[PDB]
Amino acid sequence: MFYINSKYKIDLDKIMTKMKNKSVINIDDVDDEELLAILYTSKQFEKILKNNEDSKYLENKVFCSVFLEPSTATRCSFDAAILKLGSKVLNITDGETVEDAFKILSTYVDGIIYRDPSKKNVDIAVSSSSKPIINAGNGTGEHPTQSLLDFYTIHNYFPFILDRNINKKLNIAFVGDLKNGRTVHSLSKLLSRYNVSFNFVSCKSLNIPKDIVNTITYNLKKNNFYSDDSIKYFDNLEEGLEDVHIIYMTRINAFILSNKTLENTRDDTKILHPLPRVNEIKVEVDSNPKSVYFTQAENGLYVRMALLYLIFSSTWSHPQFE
Amino acid sequence: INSKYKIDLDKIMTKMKNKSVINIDDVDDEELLAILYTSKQFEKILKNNEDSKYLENKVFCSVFLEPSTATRCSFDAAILKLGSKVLNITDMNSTSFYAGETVEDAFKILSTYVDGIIYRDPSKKNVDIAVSSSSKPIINAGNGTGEHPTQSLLDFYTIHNYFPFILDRNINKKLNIAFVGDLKNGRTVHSLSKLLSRYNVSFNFVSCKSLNIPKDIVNTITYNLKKNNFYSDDSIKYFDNLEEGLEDVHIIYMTRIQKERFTDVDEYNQYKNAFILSNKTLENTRDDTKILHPLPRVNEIKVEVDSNPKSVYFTQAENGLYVRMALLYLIFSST
Amino acid sequence: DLDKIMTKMKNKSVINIDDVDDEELLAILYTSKQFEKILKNNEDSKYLENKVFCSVFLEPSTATRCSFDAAILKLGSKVLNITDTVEDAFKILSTYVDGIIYRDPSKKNVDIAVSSSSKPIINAGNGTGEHPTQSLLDFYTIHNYFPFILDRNINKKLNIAFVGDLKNGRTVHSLSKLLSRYNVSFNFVSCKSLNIPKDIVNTITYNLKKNNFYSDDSIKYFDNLEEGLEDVHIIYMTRIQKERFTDVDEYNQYKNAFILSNKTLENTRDDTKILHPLPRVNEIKVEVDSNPKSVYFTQAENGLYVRMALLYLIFSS
Repeated sequence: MFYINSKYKIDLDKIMTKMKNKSVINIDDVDDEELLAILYTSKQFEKILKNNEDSKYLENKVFCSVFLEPSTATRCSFDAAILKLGSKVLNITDGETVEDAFKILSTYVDGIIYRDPSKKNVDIAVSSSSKPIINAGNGTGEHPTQSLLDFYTIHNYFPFILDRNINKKLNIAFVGDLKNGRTVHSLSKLLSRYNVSFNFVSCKSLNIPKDIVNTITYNLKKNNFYSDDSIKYFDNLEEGLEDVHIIYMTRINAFILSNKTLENTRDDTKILHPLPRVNEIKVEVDSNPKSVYFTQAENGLYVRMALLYLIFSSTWSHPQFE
Repeated sequence: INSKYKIDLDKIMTKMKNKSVINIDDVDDEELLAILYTSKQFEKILKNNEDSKYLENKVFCSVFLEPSTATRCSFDAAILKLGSKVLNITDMNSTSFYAGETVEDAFKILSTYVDGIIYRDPSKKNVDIAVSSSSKPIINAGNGTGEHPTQSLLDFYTIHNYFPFILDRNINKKLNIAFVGDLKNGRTVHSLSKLLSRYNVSFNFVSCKSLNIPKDIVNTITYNLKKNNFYSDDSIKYFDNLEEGLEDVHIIYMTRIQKERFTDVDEYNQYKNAFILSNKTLENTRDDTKILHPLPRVNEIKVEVDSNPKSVYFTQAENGLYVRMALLYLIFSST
Repeated sequence: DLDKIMTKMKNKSVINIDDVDDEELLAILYTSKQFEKILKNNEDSKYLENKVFCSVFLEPSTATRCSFDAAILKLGSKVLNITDTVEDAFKILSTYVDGIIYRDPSKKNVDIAVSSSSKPIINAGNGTGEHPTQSLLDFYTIHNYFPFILDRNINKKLNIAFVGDLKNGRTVHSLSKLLSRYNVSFNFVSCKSLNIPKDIVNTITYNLKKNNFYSDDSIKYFDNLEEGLEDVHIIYMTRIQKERFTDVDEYNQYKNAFILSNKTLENTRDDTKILHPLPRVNEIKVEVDSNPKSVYFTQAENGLYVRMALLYLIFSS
């Protein structure tokens, strides 16, 4: 019965007026209050589904899911969140200019989920749609709903990320393709709002982009959590995994995670991966209790249900007992 | 009542139950008024955020054997907003989906699982085959270069919103329309022409030589104008260009020039830049003229014309939701 | 007793016809008929509301995929659809949904899915030739016209002819297995090197022995329909599968042999019923659709009733 709303002021009626028909393109489109609301509402959706209670808290809405690259987990997670909420979805998986398409699609539906391998088209579609857009994609750019469900996963094991206490600091290692990884970019930016330290593990051409480091550095400094130990760079997993609460692995033989290479990590460390994987994580880590990547994917349902509930409701009633 | 015209909705719904809508001539005058009446009611409902769920727990199969945004997404949305359910086919080859099995077999089977089928196929002929073996009603969402009757109905709803007198068949109140672009392959032009020719309407047909309206559509138009005493030698005029063609028309109907039907890009290129609509080329048009385009569009209409209060093509697209909800409700309700 | 059988069936995967025992078959056929009754009289059919399924189809099987989707929707549930490592794929996919309908031409991928899925899978066709819901609707179609296959009455024997490509005909193998559970005798009609496999005859002989229904008349082999079709309650025809012959010449001197006509039906029983799992390549001439012995489209119809029946039994509560 004690959720984060017994811990922080979460006026869920005010915040939902502010989120009514909000578009979510980038993780900076979600503020402190909006993040609190999503995390609280994600927890309610988790409790409702896990007790097999009625989840149809958004009946009679119609979304269009546009996915112009293969997805699976993310596409099927959104489709599933929509159906569980009692709403319907029509689907595209591939002349017409982007703006015409979103002008027409937005006359037929209440909201659009959009994935495009192009980084720019989502801005175009946001300016021609008469309806709110959720970024599911936008190649190499951002993945805001990934960030939120990663955060929710992290908050579940490490409640103190929310406390903003100078003395309770979360250390996270990102590993793999940091350059192209829109999951790293989104989550970096989000974490850097909190008392967090970052180890970036990769090989030279895949290093974290300069301007992500500038955003992390900016945001850390804004809350007085910036020091010369905030952002360390690493060649290998030996150095890179030491004293991290979180290991976050990414797609792309130089950074393969094994039960051997987890021996010298913290006891309380938790392994994330947005998925899919190839060789980055060996089977045998699935059976290590520090593997939580499958709970993470699961959380994607509660968090995308929450977001959809917060953006498009009170137009049933509420998983806001508020 | 449309203001002056009673529809007995009871009678006409009985007459529409399980009707297939393949060609615009499958729909008569009384049925058209029923469709226009019901369309305005679903419009009023969706615009006042009222309950639209008046055809619940029906199951449609939408079968699209060629690309579509507007048409396939309006139908899906009409189905969902009405409270029914839809399974989708989007194999972008007619020959994938059949793969060896005859059309009559494929529809005899598919028809046993669902209450109605929405059918689009680049082939003209297959829809007739589907219709003769389907055990459930079929709505044609487009049969190649043939026809596109739900485009007709939503066009005419649009035109009637702005020029209510097409319905009067008054000798003194004539609608003039310009059709511009691919008239030979415009399944959209073929359906709306035929339909419009039942009323007091004159036709400007603007195109290049090898895209001119088919001969046999000029026969249907002629016969239908004569039938009602609205035919003269000025009814149907053919035009090189937009100067001559757009003179004194209430409706400018632009079509997409089909790239996807042209063995030579320079054959396509010379013709896709032939009929481009700008605000300049709208300066010498009637104040009350309205622009329609079934969309999508490429070069045909310059972005500047969106901001013109003569442009209604976005309203036309929207109207298709209300008309497809209307057609589905009238054909598929029960008891 | 419905509720004993259900509890045993709740959260059951169905991959192989052998996964369904006699009492499960009884429940499936009793429920399929319940749904047929309901849909035929336009009564409310929404007896499995608010459940979410994923359909993964990794080959063209458009009827089957469409039947399952229609079953899910008519029941009052919702479905999301996938169209073209596997154990990762299914761990994830199965947290999002209540159930999966999987079809894969791979032998190897369906066993893997079942072991990584936290949710029941229903096989909709695979690489091992198993297609249990085809077998169950085939069996329901027979039971419509010959209620007695269930009775295991020594006095009431069903007789079935299987015809065409019995070698590659995976639906035949599956349905044989299921039919040999009962008092049934088998005419296998083909040319030699497209004969019913050795080791299917063997599972049939085993089952008929198990239930005291085997004799020297249990299994006959035939050259031609004249003889093949003599005193049989059921004619099950099959696609001669071009598909499975490298070189189209070997296929052509094998595709023309067994064509069902009204002429070749004159000298069958009055009650005989003609099934085909379809598509068909007019090895059944169109004239036979109008013969009241053709039931292949009612067979396709029954798939709705059987796939609804199954989903209901595996996923209620």
